[PDB]
Amino acid sequence: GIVEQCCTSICSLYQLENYCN
Amino acid sequence: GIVEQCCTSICSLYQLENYCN
Amino acid sequence: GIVEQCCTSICSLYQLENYCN
Amino acid sequence: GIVEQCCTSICSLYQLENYCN
Amino acid sequence: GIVEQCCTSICSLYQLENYCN
Amino acid sequence: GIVEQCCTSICSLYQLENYCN
Amino acid sequence: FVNQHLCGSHLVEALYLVCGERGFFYTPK
Amino acid sequence: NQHLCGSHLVEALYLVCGERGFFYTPKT
Amino acid sequence: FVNQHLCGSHLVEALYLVCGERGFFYTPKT
Amino acid sequence: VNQHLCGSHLVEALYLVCGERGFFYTPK
Amino acid sequence: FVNQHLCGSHLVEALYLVCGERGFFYTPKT
Amino acid sequence: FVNQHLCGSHLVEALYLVCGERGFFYTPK
Ligand SMILES: Cc1cccc(O)c1
Ligand SMILES: Cc1cccc(O)c1
Ligand SMILES: Cc1cccc(O)c1
Ligand SMILES: Cc1cccc(O)c1
Ligand SMILES: Cc1cccc(O)c1
Ligand SMILES: Cc1cccc(O)c1
Ligand SMILES: [Zn+2]
Ligand SMILES: [Zn+2]
Repeated sequence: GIVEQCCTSICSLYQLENYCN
Repeated sequence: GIVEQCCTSICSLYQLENYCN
Repeated sequence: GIVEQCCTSICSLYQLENYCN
Repeated sequence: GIVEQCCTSICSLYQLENYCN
Repeated sequence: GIVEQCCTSICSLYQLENYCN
Repeated sequence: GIVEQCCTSICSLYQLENYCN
Repeated sequence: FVNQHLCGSHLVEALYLVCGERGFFYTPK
Repeated sequence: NQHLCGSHLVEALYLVCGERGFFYTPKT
Repeated sequence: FVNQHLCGSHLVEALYLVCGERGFFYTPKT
Repeated sequence: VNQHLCGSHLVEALYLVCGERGFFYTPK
Repeated sequence: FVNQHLCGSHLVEALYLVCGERGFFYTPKT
Repeated sequence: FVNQHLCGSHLVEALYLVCGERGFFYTPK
Protein backbone atom coordinates (compact mmCIF):
# COMPACT_ATOMS: atom_id res chain seq x y z
CA GLY A 1 0.00 0.00 0.00
CA ILE A 2 0.82 3.71 -0.07
CA VAL A 3 1.68 3.69 3.66
CA GLU A 4 4.31 0.94 3.31
CA GLN A 5 5.74 2.44 0.11
CA CYS A 6 5.83 6.09 1.26
CA CYS A 7 6.31 5.97 5.05
CA THR A 8 9.14 3.41 5.31
CA SER A 9 10.91 4.83 2.25
CA ILE A 10 10.39 8.30 0.79
CA CYS A 11 8.10 8.69 -2.22
CA SER A 12 8.43 11.23 -5.03
CA LEU A 13 5.54 13.45 -6.15
CA TYR A 14 5.43 11.33 -9.30
CA GLN A 15 4.84 8.14 -7.29
CA LEU A 16 2.13 9.96 -5.29
CA GLU A 17 0.54 10.99 -8.62
CA ASN A 18 -0.37 7.31 -9.21
CA TYR A 19 -2.99 7.68 -6.45
CA CYS A 20 -4.81 10.58 -8.14
CA ASN A 21 -8.24 9.66 -9.58
CA GLY B 1 -20.28 15.91 -3.26
CA ILE B 2 -18.24 16.68 -0.15
CA VAL B 3 -17.32 20.24 -1.19
CA GLU B 4 -21.00 21.10 -1.70
CA GLN B 5 -22.12 19.62 1.63
CA CYS B 6 -19.19 20.34 3.92
CA CYS B 7 -17.47 23.54 2.73
CA THR B 8 -20.63 25.67 2.70
CA SER B 9 -21.61 24.44 6.20
CA ILE B 10 -19.97 22.56 9.08
CA CYS B 11 -20.32 18.77 8.71
CA SER B 12 -20.20 16.46 11.71
CA LEU B 13 -17.84 13.47 11.78
CA TYR B 14 -20.90 11.25 11.19
CA GLN B 15 -21.65 13.23 8.02
CA LEU B 16 -17.98 13.01 6.95
CA GLU B 17 -18.15 9.26 7.58
CA ASN B 18 -20.44 9.00 4.50
CA TYR B 19 -17.48 9.60 2.18
CA CYS B 20 -15.33 6.79 3.60
CA ASN B 21 -14.66 3.48 1.85
CA GLY C 1 -1.89 11.94 29.85
CA ILE C 2 -3.21 12.22 26.30
CA VAL C 3 0.39 12.14 25.01
CA GLU C 4 1.22 9.03 27.05
CA GLN C 5 -1.88 7.21 25.77
CA CYS C 6 -2.19 8.30 22.15
CA CYS C 7 1.43 8.90 21.07
CA THR C 8 2.55 5.40 22.16
CA SER C 9 -0.40 3.47 20.72
CA ILE C 10 -3.15 4.63 18.34
CA CYS C 11 -6.27 5.89 20.15
CA SER C 12 -9.77 5.60 18.69
CA LEU C 13 -11.86 8.74 18.22
CA TYR C 14 -14.10 7.60 21.09
CA GLN C 15 -10.97 7.49 23.27
CA LEU C 16 -10.01 10.98 22.03
CA GLU C 17 -13.54 12.15 22.90
CA ASN C 18 -12.59 11.66 26.59
CA TYR C 19 -10.53 14.86 26.28
CA CYS C 20 -13.45 16.96 25.03
CA ASN C 21 -15.36 19.40 27.25
CA GLY D 1 -14.60 33.73 22.45
CA ILE D 2 -11.05 33.19 21.17
CA VAL D 3 -12.46 32.48 17.68
CA GLU D 4 -14.28 35.84 17.55
CA GLN D 5 -11.29 37.62 19.08
CA CYS D 6 -8.58 36.01 16.89
CA CYS D 7 -10.28 34.93 13.62
CA THR D 8 -12.03 38.23 12.83
CA SER D 9 -8.95 40.26 13.80
CA ILE D 10 -5.34 39.00 13.93
CA CYS D 11 -4.09 38.14 17.44
CA SER D 12 -0.49 38.68 18.53
CA LEU D 13 1.40 35.77 20.09
CA TYR D 14 1.08 37.62 23.45
CA GLN D 15 -2.72 37.54 23.16
CA LEU D 16 -2.64 33.81 22.35
CA GLU D 17 -0.56 33.28 25.52
CA ASN D 18 -3.66 34.38 27.51
CA TYR D 19 -5.38 31.12 26.55
CA CYS D 20 -2.56 28.90 27.80
CA ASN D 21 -3.31 27.50 31.27
CA GLY E 1 4.15 38.72 -4.67
CA ILE E 2 3.24 35.10 -3.90
CA VAL E 3 0.30 36.03 -1.67
CA GLU E 4 -1.35 38.25 -4.33
CA GLN E 5 -0.66 35.67 -7.06
CA CYS E 6 -1.71 32.47 -5.24
CA CYS E 7 -4.25 33.51 -2.55
CA THR E 8 -6.57 35.20 -5.06
CA SER E 9 -6.70 32.19 -7.40
CA ILE E 10 -5.27 28.65 -7.16
CA CYS E 11 -1.62 28.11 -8.12
CA SER E 12 -0.52 24.64 -9.22
CA LEU E 13 2.55 23.00 -7.67
CA TYR E 14 4.41 23.53 -10.97
CA GLN E 15 3.86 27.27 -10.62
CA LEU E 16 4.86 27.23 -6.94
CA GLU E 17 8.11 25.47 -7.81
CA ASN E 18 9.30 28.79 -9.34
CA TYR E 19 9.60 30.14 -5.76
CA CYS E 20 12.12 27.45 -4.75
CA ASN E 21 15.76 28.58 -4.55
CA GLY F 1 21.31 24.55 9.82
CA ILE F 2 17.71 24.47 11.05
CA VAL F 3 17.40 20.68 10.56
CA GLU F 4 20.39 19.69 12.74
CA GLN F 5 19.46 22.23 15.43
CA CYS F 6 15.69 21.61 15.67
CA CYS F 7 14.93 18.07 14.41
CA THR F 8 17.40 16.43 16.79
CA SER F 9 16.31 18.31 19.93
CA ILE F 10 13.27 20.59 20.26
CA CYS F 11 13.75 24.31 19.60
CA SER F 12 11.83 27.02 21.40
CA LEU F 13 9.97 29.60 19.27
CA TYR F 14 12.73 32.08 20.14
CA GLN F 15 15.46 29.80 18.73
CA LEU F 16 13.29 29.34 15.60
CA GLU F 17 13.31 33.15 15.34
CA ASN F 18 16.94 32.84 14.17
CA TYR F 19 15.53 31.70 10.79
CA CYS F 20 13.33 34.73 10.21
CA ASN F 21 14.39 37.14 7.45
CA PHE G 1 -11.50 29.22 -6.10
CA VAL G 2 -9.08 29.49 -3.18
CA ASN G 3 -11.50 29.08 -0.25
CA GLN G 4 -12.61 25.69 -1.63
CA HIS G 5 -8.98 24.58 -1.99
CA LEU G 6 -8.38 25.68 1.61
CA CYS G 7 -11.48 23.86 2.82
CA GLY G 8 -10.45 20.70 0.94
CA SER G 9 -7.11 20.61 2.76
CA HIS G 10 -8.92 20.37 6.10
CA LEU G 11 -11.59 18.02 4.77
CA VAL G 12 -9.04 15.35 3.72
CA GLU G 13 -7.40 15.38 7.17
CA ALA G 14 -10.85 15.00 8.73
CA LEU G 15 -11.54 12.09 6.37
CA TYR G 16 -8.16 10.50 7.13
CA LEU G 17 -9.02 10.53 10.83
CA VAL G 18 -12.69 9.56 10.58
CA CYS G 19 -12.28 6.85 7.93
CA GLY G 20 -9.32 5.18 9.64
CA GLU G 21 -8.33 1.81 8.18
CA ARG G 22 -11.08 1.88 5.53
CA GLY G 23 -9.49 4.82 3.72
CA PHE G 24 -11.46 7.15 1.49
CA PHE G 25 -12.23 8.47 -1.96
CA TYR G 26 -11.75 12.20 -2.44
CA THR G 27 -13.45 13.90 -5.39
CA PRO G 28 -13.65 17.71 -5.57
CA LYS G 29 -15.81 17.65 -8.74
CA ASN H 1 -13.97 29.74 7.68
CA GLN H 2 -14.16 30.56 11.40
CA HIS H 3 -14.27 26.77 11.76
CA LEU H 4 -11.18 26.42 9.57
CA CYS H 5 -9.49 29.34 11.33
CA GLY H 6 -9.97 27.71 14.75
CA SER H 7 -7.95 24.75 13.44
CA HIS H 8 -5.01 27.11 12.86
CA LEU H 9 -5.65 28.80 16.21
CA VAL H 10 -5.33 25.55 18.16
CA GLU H 11 -2.04 24.75 16.39
CA ALA H 12 -0.79 28.24 17.24
CA LEU H 13 -1.79 27.71 20.87
CA TYR H 14 -0.11 24.28 21.04
CA LEU H 15 3.07 25.96 19.91
CA VAL H 16 2.90 29.18 21.95
CA CYS H 17 1.79 27.36 25.10
CA GLY H 18 4.34 24.52 25.08
CA GLU H 19 4.24 22.23 28.12
CA ARG H 20 1.70 24.47 29.90
CA GLY H 21 -0.96 23.35 27.44
CA PHE H 22 -4.14 25.32 26.88
CA PHE H 23 -7.91 25.25 27.06
CA TYR H 24 -9.84 25.67 23.84
CA THR H 25 -13.46 26.67 24.40
CA PRO H 26 -15.00 28.35 21.32
CA LYS H 27 -17.75 30.13 23.35
CA THR H 28 -16.07 31.59 26.47
CA PHE I 1 11.91 14.90 22.39
CA VAL I 2 10.92 15.62 18.78
CA ASN I 3 8.28 13.02 17.79
CA GLN I 4 6.39 13.52 21.12
CA HIS I 5 6.26 17.21 20.23
CA LEU I 6 5.26 16.37 16.65
CA CYS I 7 2.69 13.82 17.79
CA GLY I 8 0.95 16.34 20.08
CA SER I 9 0.59 18.65 17.10
CA HIS I 10 -1.52 15.97 15.40
CA LEU I 11 -3.41 15.22 18.64
CA VAL I 12 -4.62 18.81 18.98
CA GLU I 13 -5.85 18.82 15.35
CA ALA I 14 -7.66 15.53 16.03
CA LEU I 15 -9.19 16.91 19.24
CA TYR I 16 -10.29 20.04 17.42
CA LEU I 17 -12.03 17.78 14.89
CA VAL I 18 -13.50 15.29 17.39
CA CYS I 19 -14.65 17.81 20.01
CA GLY I 20 -16.03 20.38 17.55
CA GLU I 21 -18.17 22.93 19.41
CA ARG I 22 -17.53 21.34 22.84
CA GLY I 23 -13.84 22.29 22.72
CA PHE I 24 -11.08 20.65 24.73
CA PHE I 25 -8.22 20.91 27.19
CA TYR I 26 -4.66 19.98 26.31
CA THR I 27 -2.07 19.35 29.00
CA PRO I 28 0.82 17.13 27.80
CA LYS I 29 2.46 16.07 31.10
CA THR I 30 0.53 15.06 34.23
CA VAL J 1 1.70 5.27 15.29
CA ASN J 2 4.59 6.79 13.30
CA GLN J 3 2.92 5.46 10.17
CA HIS J 4 -0.37 6.96 11.31
CA LEU J 5 1.40 10.34 11.67
CA CYS J 6 3.12 9.86 8.31
CA GLY J 7 -0.24 8.97 6.73
CA SER J 8 -1.60 12.34 7.84
CA HIS J 9 1.15 14.10 5.88
CA LEU J 10 0.71 11.65 2.98
CA VAL J 11 -2.93 12.56 2.41
CA GLU J 12 -2.12 16.29 2.47
CA ALA J 13 0.63 15.67 -0.10
CA LEU J 14 -1.80 13.67 -2.22
CA TYR J 15 -4.31 16.48 -1.92
CA LEU J 16 -1.81 19.08 -3.17
CA VAL J 17 -0.36 16.83 -5.88
CA CYS J 18 -3.68 15.63 -7.30
CA GLY J 19 -5.56 18.95 -7.27
CA GLU J 20 -8.87 18.98 -9.17
CA ARG J 21 -9.08 15.26 -9.98
CA GLY J 22 -8.74 14.25 -6.32
CA PHE J 23 -7.43 10.92 -5.07
CA PHE J 24 -8.02 7.54 -3.48
CA TYR J 25 -6.44 6.72 -0.10
CA THR J 26 -6.19 3.51 1.87
CA PRO J 27 -3.58 2.13 4.31
CA LYS J 28 -4.29 -1.43 3.00
CA PHE K 1 -6.00 40.29 7.27
CA VAL K 2 -6.58 36.77 8.65
CA ASN K 3 -7.75 35.25 5.33
CA GLN K 4 -4.32 36.06 3.87
CA HIS K 5 -2.66 34.66 7.03
CA LEU K 6 -4.59 31.42 6.57
CA CYS K 7 -3.81 31.11 2.87
CA GLY K 8 -0.12 31.73 3.57
CA SER K 9 -0.15 28.90 6.12
CA HIS K 10 -1.14 26.48 3.36
CA LEU K 11 1.17 28.08 0.78
CA VAL K 12 4.30 27.41 2.84
CA GLU K 13 3.37 23.74 3.26
CA ALA K 14 2.92 23.53 -0.51
CA LEU K 15 6.33 25.17 -1.01
CA TYR K 16 7.91 22.82 1.52
CA LEU K 17 6.64 19.79 -0.40
CA VAL K 18 7.54 20.95 -3.92
CA CYS K 19 10.93 22.50 -3.09
CA GLY K 20 12.19 19.61 -0.94
CA GLU K 21 15.98 19.50 -0.45
CA ARG K 22 16.32 22.86 -2.19
CA GLY K 23 14.29 24.87 0.32
CA PHE K 24 12.71 28.28 -0.21
CA PHE K 25 12.42 31.85 1.01
CA TYR K 26 9.07 33.16 2.13
CA THR K 27 8.39 36.88 2.42
CA PRO K 28 4.72 37.98 2.36
CA LYS K 29 5.75 41.62 1.81
CA THR K 30 7.49 41.09 -1.55
CA PHE L 1 14.84 10.25 5.65
CA VAL L 2 11.05 10.31 6.22
CA ASN L 3 11.22 11.47 9.88
CA GLN L 4 13.25 14.45 8.67
CA HIS L 5 10.65 15.37 6.07
CA LEU L 6 7.99 15.13 8.75
CA CYS L 7 9.97 17.38 11.11
CA GLY L 8 10.61 19.98 8.39
CA SER L 9 6.89 20.15 7.64
CA HIS L 10 6.19 21.18 11.24
CA LEU L 11 9.21 23.49 11.29
CA VAL L 12 7.93 25.58 8.37
CA GLU L 13 4.50 26.08 9.97
CA ALA L 14 6.18 27.15 13.20
CA LEU L 15 8.45 29.56 11.28
CA TYR L 16 5.45 30.96 9.45
CA LEU L 17 3.72 31.71 12.76
CA VAL L 18 6.76 33.03 14.63
CA CYS L 19 8.33 35.19 11.93
CA GLY L 20 5.15 36.96 10.80
CA GLU L 21 5.58 39.85 8.33
CA ARG L 22 9.35 39.34 8.18
CA GLY L 23 8.91 35.87 6.70
CA PHE L 24 11.59 33.23 6.86
CA PHE L 25 13.96 30.99 4.98
CA TYR L 26 13.82 27.21 5.01
CA THR L 27 17.07 25.71 3.79
CA PRO L 28 17.32 22.16 5.21
CA LYS L 29 20.75 20.96 4.03
C1 LIG M 1 5.29 13.99 0.56
C2 LIG M 1 5.43 12.79 1.44
C3 LIG M 1 4.82 12.77 2.68
C4 LIG M 1 4.96 11.66 3.51
C5 LIG M 1 5.70 10.57 3.08
C6 LIG M 1 6.32 10.59 1.82
O1 LIG M 1 7.06 9.53 1.39
C7 LIG M 1 6.18 11.71 1.01
C1 LIG N 1 -14.11 18.78 10.07
C2 LIG N 1 -14.49 19.56 8.85
C3 LIG N 1 -13.51 20.06 8.00
C4 LIG N 1 -13.88 20.78 6.87
C5 LIG N 1 -15.23 21.00 6.59
C6 LIG N 1 -16.21 20.51 7.46
O1 LIG N 1 -17.54 20.71 7.22
C7 LIG N 1 -15.84 19.79 8.58
C1 LIG O 1 -2.05 12.09 16.60
C2 LIG O 1 -3.11 11.06 16.82
C3 LIG O 1 -4.36 11.21 16.22
C4 LIG O 1 -5.34 10.24 16.43
C5 LIG O 1 -5.07 9.14 17.24
C6 LIG O 1 -3.82 9.00 17.84
O1 LIG O 1 -3.56 7.93 18.63
C7 LIG O 1 -2.84 9.96 17.63
C1 LIG P 1 -1.45 32.88 15.22
C2 LIG P 1 -2.86 33.07 14.77
C3 LIG P 1 -3.51 32.07 14.04
C4 LIG P 1 -4.82 32.28 13.63
C5 LIG P 1 -5.47 33.47 13.94
C6 LIG P 1 -4.81 34.46 14.68
O1 LIG P 1 -5.40 35.63 15.01
C7 LIG P 1 -3.50 34.25 15.09
C1 LIG Q 1 -1.21 24.74 -2.65
C2 LIG Q 1 -1.79 26.12 -2.48
C3 LIG Q 1 -2.04 26.62 -1.21
C4 LIG Q 1 -2.58 27.89 -1.07
C5 LIG Q 1 -2.87 28.66 -2.20
C6 LIG Q 1 -2.61 28.15 -3.48
O1 LIG Q 1 -2.88 28.89 -4.59
C7 LIG Q 1 -2.07 26.88 -3.61
C1 LIG R 1 7.98 23.95 16.82
C2 LIG R 1 8.94 22.91 16.34
C3 LIG R 1 8.62 22.11 15.25
C4 LIG R 1 9.53 21.15 14.83
C5 LIG R 1 10.75 21.00 15.49
C6 LIG R 1 11.07 21.81 16.58
O1 LIG R 1 12.25 21.68 17.24
C7 LIG R 1 10.16 22.76 17.00
ZN1 LIG S 1 -6.39 26.11 6.80
ZN1 LIG T 1 3.43 15.60 11.51
